[PDB]
This record gives sequence, structure tokens and C-alpha cells, in this order.
Amino acid sequence: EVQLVESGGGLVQPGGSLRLSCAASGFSLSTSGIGVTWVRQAPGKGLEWLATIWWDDDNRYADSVKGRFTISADTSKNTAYLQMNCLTAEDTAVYYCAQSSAMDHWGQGTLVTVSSGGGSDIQMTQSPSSLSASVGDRVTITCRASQDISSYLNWYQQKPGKAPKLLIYYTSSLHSGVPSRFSGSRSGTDFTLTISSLQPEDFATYYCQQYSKFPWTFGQGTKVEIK
Amino acid sequence: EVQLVESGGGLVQPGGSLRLSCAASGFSLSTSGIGVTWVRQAPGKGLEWLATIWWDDDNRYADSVKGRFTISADTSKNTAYLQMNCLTAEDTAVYYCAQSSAMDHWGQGTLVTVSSGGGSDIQMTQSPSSLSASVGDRVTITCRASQDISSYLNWYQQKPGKAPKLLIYYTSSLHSGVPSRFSGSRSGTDFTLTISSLQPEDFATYYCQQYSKFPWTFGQGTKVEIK
Repeated sequence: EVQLVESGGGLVQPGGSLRLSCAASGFSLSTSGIGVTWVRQAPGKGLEWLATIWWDDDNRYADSVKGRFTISADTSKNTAYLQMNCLTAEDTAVYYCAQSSAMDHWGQGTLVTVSSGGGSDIQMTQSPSSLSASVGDRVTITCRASQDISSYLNWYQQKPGKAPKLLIYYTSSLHSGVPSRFSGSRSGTDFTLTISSLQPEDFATYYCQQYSKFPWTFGQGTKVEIK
Repeated sequence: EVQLVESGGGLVQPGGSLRLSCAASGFSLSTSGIGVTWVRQAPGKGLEWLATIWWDDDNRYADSVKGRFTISADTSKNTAYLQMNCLTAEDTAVYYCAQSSAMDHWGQGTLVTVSSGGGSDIQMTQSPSSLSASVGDRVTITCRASQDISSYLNWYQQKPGKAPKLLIYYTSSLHSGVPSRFSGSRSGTDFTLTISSLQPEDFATYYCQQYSKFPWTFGQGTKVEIK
């Protein structure tokens, strides 16, 4: 029976490292023509080629793992390895090995989860994601939190190529120097940023931000575009 | 004038490291109440909080940088730092520093690009992304490549919780042991996988895959579901 017996994986913390094994059974990795390939599959997504090592020490790597993952083969154990270093949360996936030109006799796959924590993060949702407006218009932008954040809510403005700029802190406090046409308020479980009369310099992207708990989280932003 | 003068960044290769600087002007980082926060923004996306360090050495980190990035402040230079280690392509973003509870007096931002290569990757598009079918139906799944891949095209089948399985190699060659109801062909600049009569064991996800050039690339998959 020709098959690959995989081992390793598990849950590690980011910056960590681990090594996956893939033992060949029924054939030899030193045999001419034979190669071992590693493929991964993030939860809910498709397949991504990572690396391939051939019998003659030739090898290729995907840009997503270059400088971090190395592929190897030990003839003495007839076993191939993926040495995974400096993992990030985006390395979370099921990892497969496969023999040789088409991938055949896949290993069973093992999940590698890269996580430092759960998931108590407060999610901020802004509405709408974009809106069209003319100079002099009243503009209302809403925001809500997945938990009670009290009044610990800031509003930021960002123009293209520029850094964000604080407009309103603690729900309704206008930042010194920001025009009073900007105001913030909080109704039943959600927040609103209001521009009483839109001025030409106000076409930008606006972000809410909670700071009642770390991690600080932003909303996805609302683009205010010219009509 | 109260402002933060940022420096550093640039293009590095994955697994690399670099350090961003943020020099305070008009205030002191040792002053009680003062903190420095790093925020990043991927191209086309919103804001993500990374880390905050306070005057009294207290600090907090986001899970996306834990174990890889460290935040620091040098009183002798009145300068804060983000030490970024083991970067990946997903760290590509504009990085901002900001003073202190709301982020004010943002730095200008600097782009950090983490890339090992361009972009000559052949993209594979499958159609449809999912289809409904009944037992005994004829099923056709199409695939196309962003470049000419000749007949270097494989077709894989994957069931939930299982590893992919090779069905057809080199466009039309049926894999030994796969039922002959599966067949592959290639028309004008695109490829087709055909199941002449769908059997109950055939409800799965199907992937195309080119191997005319590294990196090997897969299609996004086609789910064949029961009607």
C-alpha cells in the first residue's frame, strides 16, 4: 500500500514554531522522479500550494512561506518534514503532504492553529459603509458595539494619504479645534456622528473606535463621497 | 507644536525584521498620563490597533502581533519604537503611531511591505462556485487559467474532513481506480470536468490545479450539493 503517514501540528502561539512529519510507506523518497509537496487549507477556504522538494534536492517555495518555512526529507527515516517558523494567526490551516507531475496519495492532514487567545473582542459595526452627499447636507453616521461600552467611543476622520484625525472623544466631546458642525451622541445601544452642514473639506472616511476594553477596535469605516 | 515624527519602514522579505521610530516633539513620554499607541492600516482596509505602552511601563498587545512585535519607549531620546519581528505578507500595511483616553496627534504613517517577489502567479478561476444536482445528473465544471498552461491541469475531489483526491491529470487522463464516469477535456482557453451520471458518493468539492509553472495554483473550488 502506497500512502503517506502524517504527524504533528496542533495549537501554538504566534512567533512559535513546529515541525510536521510525513512518513512514506510503500515507496522511497530517494527514488528518482519522486517528490513531496506540502499544501494547506484555511478553515472554509480552498487549497494553497506551499512547497515541493524533489528526489534530487531541487525545491520550490511559495511566497507566503519564504523565509519562514523550510521543507526537508530524511532518507534514513524515509520521512519528509515541513519546518514551520515564526507562525502568525494567518498560518492557521489544515496542512497536507502529498507525493509528487500531480499530487497523489495525500496525507490525512493536520490542523495547525496559531492563536494567543476565547475571542472576547468587542466588534464595532458602522452604517452605512459609504454615503453620497452634497455640500451643505446633513450627514448622520451610525455605530454600534457588540457589548456595552458605555460612552467610551471616539470618532476619527481620515483623508486619502493622510493619517486619521480625532474629531470627538467620549461619545460627545468635540476635540479642540474641530468645527462645531461635528457632533456625537448615543441613543439606545448605538452611537451617531452628525455633520450638521457638510463642508467641502469633510469628504473623507470616518471611523468609530471603542476604548472601554483592550483590544481597542475600530469600525470598518464610512466613506463620505461627493454626489 | 505637539506632534509625533515617525521614521522607518519600507520593503522587506518575509521572516525579516525592522523597527519603526516615533519621536515625540512638544511633550515628554515620561509625563504621567502619556502613552504611545501603534495602529496599522492594510491597503484598502480600515484601522487595526496593535499595541499601547504607557508612561508607567504598562502595556497591552493585540493578538495579531503577540510574540512577534514589541513596543518600547526611550526617555533618553524621547522616542517610542515598534520592534517588528518575523514579518509575513499579511503584515503589509501603513503603520501609525499616536499619542495616548483617545488617540491624538497621529504620526504621518509609513508603509511596511513584506514581499518575497512581480506577481507572475497564474490565477485559476472555477465556475460555478457551487451547483445543485441530483443522483444520475450530468454535471459540468469549468476552469480557466490567467495564462496558457497547455494541458498541465489536474482535477481533485475533496469530501468534508478528508484529504483531496486526484481524479484526472494532464487535462484528460483518468487516474487509475477513479470511475470512468469522470472525464476531463479542454476547449478554447478553458477546461471542463464532466461527471456523466452523478453518483451518491460524488457530492463533494472539486478543485482544478495548474502545474505548468511554479507556484502551483488551485481554483477556488466548486461544491456539488444535493438538490
